[PDB]
Amino acid sequence: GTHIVWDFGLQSSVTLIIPWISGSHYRMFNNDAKSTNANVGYVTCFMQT
Amino acid sequence: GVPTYLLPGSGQFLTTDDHSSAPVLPCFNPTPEMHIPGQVRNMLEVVQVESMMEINNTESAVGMERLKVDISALTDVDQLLFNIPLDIQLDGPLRNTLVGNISRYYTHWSGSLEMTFMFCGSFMATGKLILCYTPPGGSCPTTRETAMLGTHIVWDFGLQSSVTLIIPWISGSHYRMFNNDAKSTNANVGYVTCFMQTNLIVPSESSDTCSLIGFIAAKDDFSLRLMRDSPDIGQIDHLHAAEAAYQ
Amino acid sequence: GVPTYLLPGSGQFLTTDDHSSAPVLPCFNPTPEMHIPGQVRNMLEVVQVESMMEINNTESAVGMERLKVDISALTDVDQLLFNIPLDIQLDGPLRNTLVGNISRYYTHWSGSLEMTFMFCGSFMATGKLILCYTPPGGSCPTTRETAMLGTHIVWDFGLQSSVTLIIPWISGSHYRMFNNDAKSTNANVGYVTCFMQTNLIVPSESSDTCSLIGFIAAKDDFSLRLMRDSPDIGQIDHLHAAEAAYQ
Amino acid sequence: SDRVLQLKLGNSAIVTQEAANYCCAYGEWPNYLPDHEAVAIDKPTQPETATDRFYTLKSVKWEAGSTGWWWKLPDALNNIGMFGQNVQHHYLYRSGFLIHVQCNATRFHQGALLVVAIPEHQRGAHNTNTSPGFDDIMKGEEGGTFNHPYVLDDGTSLACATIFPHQWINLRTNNSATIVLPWMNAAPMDFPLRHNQWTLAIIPVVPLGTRTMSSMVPITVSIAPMCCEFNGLRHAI
Amino acid sequence: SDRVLQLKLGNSAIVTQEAANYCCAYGEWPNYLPDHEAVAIDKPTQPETATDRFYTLKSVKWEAGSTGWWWKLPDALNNIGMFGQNVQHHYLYRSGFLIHVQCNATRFHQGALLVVAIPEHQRGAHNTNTSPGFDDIMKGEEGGTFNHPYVLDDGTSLACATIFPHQWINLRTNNSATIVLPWMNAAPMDFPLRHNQWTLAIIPVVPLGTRTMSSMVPITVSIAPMCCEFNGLRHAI
Amino acid sequence: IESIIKTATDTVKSEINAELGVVPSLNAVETGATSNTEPEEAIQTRTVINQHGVSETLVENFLSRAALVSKRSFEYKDHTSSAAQTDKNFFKWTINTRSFVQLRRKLELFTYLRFDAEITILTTVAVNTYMGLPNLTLQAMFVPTGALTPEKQDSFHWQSGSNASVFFKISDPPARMTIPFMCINSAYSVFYDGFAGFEKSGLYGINPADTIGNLCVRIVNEHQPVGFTVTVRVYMKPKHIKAWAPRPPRTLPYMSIANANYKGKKRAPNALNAIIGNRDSVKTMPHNIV
Amino acid sequence: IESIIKTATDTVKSEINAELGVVPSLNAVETGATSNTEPEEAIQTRTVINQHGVSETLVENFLSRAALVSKRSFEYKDHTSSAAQTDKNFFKWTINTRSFVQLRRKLELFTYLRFDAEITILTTVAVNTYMGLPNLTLQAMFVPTGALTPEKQDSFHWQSGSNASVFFKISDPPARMTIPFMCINSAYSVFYDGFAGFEKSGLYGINPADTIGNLCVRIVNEHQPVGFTVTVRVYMKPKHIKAWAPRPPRTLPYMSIANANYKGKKRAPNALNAIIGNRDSVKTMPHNIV
Amino acid sequence: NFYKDSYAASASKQDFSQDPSKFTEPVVE
Amino acid sequence: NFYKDSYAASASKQDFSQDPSKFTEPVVE
Repeated sequence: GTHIVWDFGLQSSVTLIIPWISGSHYRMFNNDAKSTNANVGYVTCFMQT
Repeated sequence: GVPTYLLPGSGQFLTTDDHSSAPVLPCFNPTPEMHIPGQVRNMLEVVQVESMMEINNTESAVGMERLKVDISALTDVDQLLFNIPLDIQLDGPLRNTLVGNISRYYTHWSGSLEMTFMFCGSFMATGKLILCYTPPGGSCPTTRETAMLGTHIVWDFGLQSSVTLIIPWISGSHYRMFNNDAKSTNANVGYVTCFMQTNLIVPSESSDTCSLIGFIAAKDDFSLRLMRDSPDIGQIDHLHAAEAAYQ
Repeated sequence: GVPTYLLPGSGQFLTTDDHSSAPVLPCFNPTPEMHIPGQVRNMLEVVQVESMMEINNTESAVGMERLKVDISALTDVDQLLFNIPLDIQLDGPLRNTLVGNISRYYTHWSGSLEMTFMFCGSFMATGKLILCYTPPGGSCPTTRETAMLGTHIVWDFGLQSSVTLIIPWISGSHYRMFNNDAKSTNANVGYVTCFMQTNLIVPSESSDTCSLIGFIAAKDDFSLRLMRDSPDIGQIDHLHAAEAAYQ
Repeated sequence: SDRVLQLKLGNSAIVTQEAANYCCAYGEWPNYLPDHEAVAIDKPTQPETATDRFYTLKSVKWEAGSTGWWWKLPDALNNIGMFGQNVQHHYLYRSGFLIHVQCNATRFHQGALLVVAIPEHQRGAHNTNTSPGFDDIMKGEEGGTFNHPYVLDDGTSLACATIFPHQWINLRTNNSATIVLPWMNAAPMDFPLRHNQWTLAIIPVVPLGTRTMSSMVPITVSIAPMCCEFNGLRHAI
Repeated sequence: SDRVLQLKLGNSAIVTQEAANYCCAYGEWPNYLPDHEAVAIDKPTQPETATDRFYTLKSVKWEAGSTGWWWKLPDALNNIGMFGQNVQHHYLYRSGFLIHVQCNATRFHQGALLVVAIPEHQRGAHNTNTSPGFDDIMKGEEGGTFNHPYVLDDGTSLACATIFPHQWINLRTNNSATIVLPWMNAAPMDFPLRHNQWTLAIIPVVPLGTRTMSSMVPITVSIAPMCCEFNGLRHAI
Repeated sequence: IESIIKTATDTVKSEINAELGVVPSLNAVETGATSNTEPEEAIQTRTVINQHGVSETLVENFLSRAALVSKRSFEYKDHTSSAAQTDKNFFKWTINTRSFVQLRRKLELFTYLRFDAEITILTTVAVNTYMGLPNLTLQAMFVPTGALTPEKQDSFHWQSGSNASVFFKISDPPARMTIPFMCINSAYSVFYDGFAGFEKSGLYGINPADTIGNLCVRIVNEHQPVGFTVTVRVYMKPKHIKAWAPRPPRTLPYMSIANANYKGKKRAPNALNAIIGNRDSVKTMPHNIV
Repeated sequence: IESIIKTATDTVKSEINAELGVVPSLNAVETGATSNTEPEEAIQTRTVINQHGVSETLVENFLSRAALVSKRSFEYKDHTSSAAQTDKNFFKWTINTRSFVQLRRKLELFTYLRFDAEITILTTVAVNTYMGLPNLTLQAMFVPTGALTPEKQDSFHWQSGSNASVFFKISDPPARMTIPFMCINSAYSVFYDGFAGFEKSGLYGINPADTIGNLCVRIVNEHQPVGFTVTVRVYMKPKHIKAWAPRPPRTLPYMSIANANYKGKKRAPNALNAIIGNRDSVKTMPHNIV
Repeated sequence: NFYKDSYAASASKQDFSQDPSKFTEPVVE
Repeated sequence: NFYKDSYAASASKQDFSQDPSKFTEPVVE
């Protein structure tokens, strides 16, 4: 999926843009987190090296 | 005089050399040219004429039974009727064709092919078939699910009793070889399979078994090169009365 | 007819002759040319690419240990680290290079060379070296006093981890020969030596032994002529399965 | 539009309502011999409406174990009408041909005919090295039957016989086939009694089959000579 | 200026802060196949953002007795993502590659990596005359290990392997290397399951060494296909 | 329409085609015409600029190959006590192209041919102990069909007052001369559906216009005390070739040079009832990838 | 930038250079680029007008050398009572460039080659007592990969209806003919990292497009009463050469013609663990002037 | 061709005119 | 070259174009 590979160093920060990838225009703040109109997805971090 | 020196290859007889030689009949006047119908100036004119495949190259198919494929009504859906080996060099259904015999005088070939299938049942016989060309890499597809994922044509029987399955030139480089290894990556063409798209439905007074005739030609992007002798003829002895030519 | 006469050299087969010969396949149409990356039109393009010297061509240096020179901290000043035999024809550190292998297909050579040395210690490792090229005539210089009187470069380690020692074309006439006499006045190039200019000073958490990798290429004033066979390959028997080509 | 066809030659005419597009052999149409290709210097007779007209041969019965039929031209016409009288009284002939082959059945019948006109069909005999004799070749009006039609009785192949000017009679589609033949010879004119130039072959590639009542299905051949010239007038042999 | 680099392909991006100037192989950049060099006549699929994106292989541990690692392309990617699905469903492929190799350590570590992309690396086996079999060549995603990296496992020389498109990861200087590979074949397209065209080799010319604490140093390979075309659509094998 | 074709035809890109009334894939085989369905009309194509030359399938290149037409070993010795059927230092050959089957099947792909024949004669010699190979002089005299062929080595027909002879040695390059297009017709009849004479007991299939003549070849030398086996091979290259009305290729083996008789092989391939070798079923694929 | 180079480059005079910020001798090997340091930038030079032509290192001149590719001695005698593996007055040869190692190592300096092959055939003969050397006629027929090779000396595949044969004698100059660029690809694959077929039991490293064909060579003569040893050598000269992607030269000895397998020599030079022969230390100079 | 007869010349391999439609489309419409 | 095929010609030894920078400077800046 959408990712960024980040090397530590002189610039100590990256930005992971989470793009607006949705069916229609808006998402709801529903209490059902697993709904198709409310779930955004997941952000995970791994060791690249 | 002119100082000359002989090169390597002097005095040899190459059978493909192109030189002028001595006329044996000086001031001979040949017969005047007459217009004769059907002049061939390039053998790719002949290769573009369709000719019958022997898809029924099986035992108990004797002579002209080999030129037609008998289809019948089926009680199961999506069934394989026949498949055609596209191996031209090895002895398959494409060898004794105009595109097959002229190409076996050559080693390399290129370009598209067209398979034509004429339905030769009654007028009352109806049906739909799917004619699938599969590019190489895997096995020959046995189910219709697997086979229709490639190049195909769906054919309804009727007033026009023939379709063309264009077999497109889908190859890595420009040419393919007529290698004896049919499974090589530079010689394998792929597979052509036919399935029932629906079924052959005939009435009670029509014959319940109908026939297809398969044709194949080459298109005008077709090409041949690297001329070799044909495997399709040979001899181990002299022909009869060939000694009488010396008597 | 034309009065001719044959010269000496008629009917010979010189293997370097340049003539036209009979085509074995008339009207053959070759495969169309495609753009392929990395075309070589002159072998002096290849000779200008740097490639690793085996300066550590010693016993107990096994395989890739031969491609690097280990330097350490020293307690005496001005010490010799390594020297490089510039004998390309005889088997030294320059033989298995791109400049070394292509030149052994030739007898005469000319032009400048460049030696590149990459320091492969830690970032915390500091040091200064002096890389001295000595023109021929005497012995190889063992002390730094003697060696620095010739062509040299003094190199500080740091953000740019490589220097180039240009070995200039300093010769009597235009070319040098790849003679088996390394000590000849028309074949000897000279010597390259390396000394500690100061010392290798590392901290306690860095590795106390650091490595150099030596590269060599040719410049664009480099030249080669008088082509000969290479000493770098040979055979006394047939290769395996070479009899199977006749079966 | 290409299924109805009327072929009017002389006092003869053939209408057909299930045709294909007709075949002109090698893209050529019959003509008379021009002056720059003429050889025989005497003035030829051109009996136009008397000989350029359809002649209908005897119908052959189309059965289950049929192998095929062949007629050699002009041998199938050398005894019929005023074409045959001009053949017997002259030494040289030159003509094209318009072959129309008729075969119809019901919409419950199946079968396919390869109707092919073969130039210079030198026949071969099977399982012997003696050449075919005069009576095995010159069958006349009745024509012959293919012994081994799968090889066209000459060691060649029926599968590649579509290189020759041909049509099909597929009973699903059409009931007639028409081939227009030009003069096909290395010679301008020819002796018609010892040389045949076109062989009309009619071959059951798909055999006749039905499950309705079994009527007789025949195959009828109507051949019209086209642009007949005749040189070398003498007595009839 | 040539040390920071961001490589954005598809939905993927790699930033690096200690780079060298990246390598374009033979001065060439990947493109699609033009019409004057095309062979296969069917319309190719160009799944642009779905396949032209970085794919990260499994990291390998960089040790004291390491000889080296190799991945063959496209064999290292024939089962990954939508590149692998387009490979399995099509007969022909054509793509370039953007290889990014990651390896970092502290400023007390030393070591040099020859990161070299070898075109048509036909391997050889040692001390035998039997050719390398299918399982010895087609290692897939995991890749292989060099048996004798001093001769590049083919009788040639590691010293002259800088004639090939390469970079170095010298831990003193940089922590990444980037090679941009074009299509490298005598053929316009190719069958991806039986032919590998680029071998990425990663070789310890100077081994890993330090005297500080011994962390695991891995080497990670991110490979982006570039300008993928696919012809010959069929089922997956 | 007649046009000049030097390379194979290009491919145009095509798109989705969903139009009523237009069925390019449906054809009528009953008309006798070959399908006109383009690859652009059956599947969706790209633009391909096709640069493949078509010059090796030219009928000139397909037929101008020097092929063997004759081959005789004959004993070169003293023949005063030999049989009546032996070749006494000479042979005659009625020239045909139907004895060796590679050239025969290739020429019989056409009904009519008009070509000039380029004849190459290759003589080789073997000692019939070994003492060396003599450089013998041979005479190949071209006797037309209608003249008298010699009956001896030293007969007086070999003086060749008007017959064209070539005198050549074994150590030379092979003797080469061009025979013109010598038919009384405008083309040779490769196949002749007819009889050669006006009586009904003629030969079928042999047009007398097609026969070039005789090729009488002797050794001009008198005999040595030892004998030799002299093999003469004749090679014909057609040139300046026009071809008409192409034919189905012969599938069965030839039986004779005089006719198109057929037996076929005993089993498939190239049998009388099975030209292609058999497989198990019509849905059996022989070379299937496993 | 691509330019035309006919001679080696000149040298410009330089002076004392003591400028901050400009370090032409410092380089970055990590980028993968070769050093750009000029001799004018490292030491102080003079002006040298360099007239040394670069035309002998052209890839055409480096590769257009006629090199041996094939060599067979075969016994020329009566072979009615010989073994099954012997050459009975003929041999076949699958054409490769990988049997003799001088041409092999030179061609394997590149990944792709596009060239026309100029083939020279040199036949020599020895008496197998001595009575003289016969002027034998040989036939070298070029059989492509896909056709049938002969199984006898007097087989009927030698008539060469379409296969290109050359007929040549021993006393002649050597037979020479040009083979074109015959690959189905745009270049030959000198190295092929792949498998030849679609099943997994193919051959590794042998692209079938690279193979030219077969070279069947017989003696046209019948046997003499004595035997002879006929040695046929084939020489290939590449011409009209384009070359791509140069490679490291092979250092270890070749083991087979079918693969790039390596053993190395037992000790240095050209051993598996030591390509260059050893010296005593890194500060030992072997050819030192005393 | 220094010979006086025109049939003595070498093979004429430059006849690139085709007409496939006399064999593939021999129909009248 | 009296032969009709263009590959029959002698060796073409006049191609003096070079580009060493595709092997010596393959970097993008």
